[PDB]
Amino acid sequence: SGFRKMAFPSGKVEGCMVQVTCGTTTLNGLWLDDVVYCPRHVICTSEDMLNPNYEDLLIRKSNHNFLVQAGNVQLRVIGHSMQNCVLKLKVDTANPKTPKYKFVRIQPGQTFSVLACYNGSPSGVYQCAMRPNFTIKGSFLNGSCGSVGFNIDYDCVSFCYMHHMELPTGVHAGTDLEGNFYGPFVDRQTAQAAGTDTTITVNVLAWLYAAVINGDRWFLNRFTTTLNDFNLVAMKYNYEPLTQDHVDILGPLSAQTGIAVLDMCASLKELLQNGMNGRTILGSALLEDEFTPFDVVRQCSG
Amino acid sequence: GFRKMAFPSGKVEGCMVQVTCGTTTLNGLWLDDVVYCPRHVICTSEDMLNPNYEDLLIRKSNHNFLVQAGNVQLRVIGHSMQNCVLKLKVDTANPKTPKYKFVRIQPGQTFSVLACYNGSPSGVYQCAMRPNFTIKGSFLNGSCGSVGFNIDYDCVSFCYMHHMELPTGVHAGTDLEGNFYGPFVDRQTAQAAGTDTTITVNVLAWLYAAVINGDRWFLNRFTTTLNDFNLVAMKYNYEPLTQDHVDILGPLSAQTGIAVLDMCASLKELLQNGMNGRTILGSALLEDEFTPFDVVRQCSGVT
Ligand SMILES: *[C@@H](O)[C@H](C[C@@H]1CCNC1=O)NC(=O)[C@H](CC(C)C)NC(=O)OC[C@@H]1CCC(=O)N1C[C@H]1C[C@@H]2C=C[C@H]1C2
Repeated sequence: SGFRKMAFPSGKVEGCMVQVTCGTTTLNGLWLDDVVYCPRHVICTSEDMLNPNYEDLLIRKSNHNFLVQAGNVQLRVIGHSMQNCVLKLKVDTANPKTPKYKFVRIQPGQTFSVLACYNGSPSGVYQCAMRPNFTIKGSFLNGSCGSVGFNIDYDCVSFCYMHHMELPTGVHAGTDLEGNFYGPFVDRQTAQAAGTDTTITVNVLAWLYAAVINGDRWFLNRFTTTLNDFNLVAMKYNYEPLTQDHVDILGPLSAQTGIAVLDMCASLKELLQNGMNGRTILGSALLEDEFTPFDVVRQCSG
Repeated sequence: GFRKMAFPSGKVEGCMVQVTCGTTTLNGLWLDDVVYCPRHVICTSEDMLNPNYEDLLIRKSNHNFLVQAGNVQLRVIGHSMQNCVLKLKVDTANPKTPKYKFVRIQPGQTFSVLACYNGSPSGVYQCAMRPNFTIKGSFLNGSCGSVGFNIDYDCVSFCYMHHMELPTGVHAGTDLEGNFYGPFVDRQTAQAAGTDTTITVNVLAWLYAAVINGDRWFLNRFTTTLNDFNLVAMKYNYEPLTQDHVDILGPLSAQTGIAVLDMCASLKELLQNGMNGRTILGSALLEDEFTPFDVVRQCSGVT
């Protein structure tokens, strides 16, 4: 208790959502400056989807085959190209609502806000974490493809995810805005499975730091560990190994609490090896792994 | 498959402004030519324990209120007070004003909160009005005047404006007519709420959402009467389930083929036996901040 999944305000992204239709297939696109970005599978029929030859499908398309609309207002397409698994449609109008933006490729464990959209119209916004197996636990229905994930820093929207597909287990897979899938997945209506997932250690550590900030610190011990020794133990409990970048992003919380990252790792190691022994942290017997260090600082300090 | 989802916040973002009086800054809501904000913006340290708001406000002038929309100051040309909300008339209409209404929500209903600081939106999340008229929010210093809302088609229904945090860490505020939800008062005192209870109809809605997403370990072959369920519910500090609630749950019952009173028998077993390590939709606790409409709207893709 005290913490909750908080999305970024979605208005700057709402002002970029359009719909893209090829034939009877409509999905969402992202309109930035004079380009619309969308999943390339908009060009597929039902039949093309098992083993689509995207290069051949696209060669048969022309600009005038793409219906791009902001609401019910058509946006004329003046060029088209494919970049990995995304289609880029050049349009004749620069989006007047284009925010300051960048395209970023996030790492597992990072969280982002999803603006779920259908027919170019936003339905809802929620926070997702990229799992270590490169899937997200979204809420996506038919027509949701092309919905995007993003973070906002100062005036700037960092787009990090575009939605493409649902796996058999009900989790979701997609690309960055350069069209490169997160994980090993491909945009084909074939049998694909996510890898066995693991716990996001860096975020559990952030959660333990949050607990300390809130005065809940019974699990702190007098010991430390090396990063390698911790990582070898963590893997035995299906926790992800830490990277150097993870150590770095815990820096601010380590400084705020005075607890060295490797000392907190030793405390987590003891929790893994001994369990909670009927105790709670921040009111729960379960350790949370979907709040990043940035999320904690956002909710603890503003 | 099922997530706590807020409404897209853009229509509300376009209405948020900063309001300053003295050394106090908070947020206001700019609709047409009026800015709505919490009246405690006019209080100082010497006033806040027992503020005679009518007396404090008559001593202020229009120019004591600094309203800023981004990098632009809005000239206040009049002011009035309605319960705990101040209404600052400005000389400029907001062209981003959405179609809107002001509503007062009932306990157990949900809404989205756009948390703002210094007139700038910072985050969006879904909340419920608790049975004890608090909200379990995430609000820091400077968040007052942040609003809660629902969206239907093109129309924003504003239902909450933020005023205060209680010692337990929950939150209290008003509707957009300035009337508090609950027994709280806009004075600088530690205030306790009445005993909270769990929103039973919402727990049932969420158990249906779990079944929809293929989670069904908690179902059983038994049933209960409505009254016998309610006796147990009350014992566990759960709200009573009314026949209207049963009716409201019909579409979810029809979808999953599980009678409402059969789901009540499952919930009764969970209350008496616990979850014993298991989780439902990733949660170790029974979740009560999804309404039946929220579950349906998210299983139907409404925009
Ligand atoms: C907005 O102006 C602000 C929002 C608060 C700030 C912290 N988190 C929020 O959501 N509202 C206030 O500061 C109000 C103003 C009152 C209504 C004139 N007061 C408020 O929220 O007070 C909260 C603090 C912290 C918890 C608590 O019990 N309490 C009350 C004060 C009064 C007594 C002295 C200090 C504590 C106890």
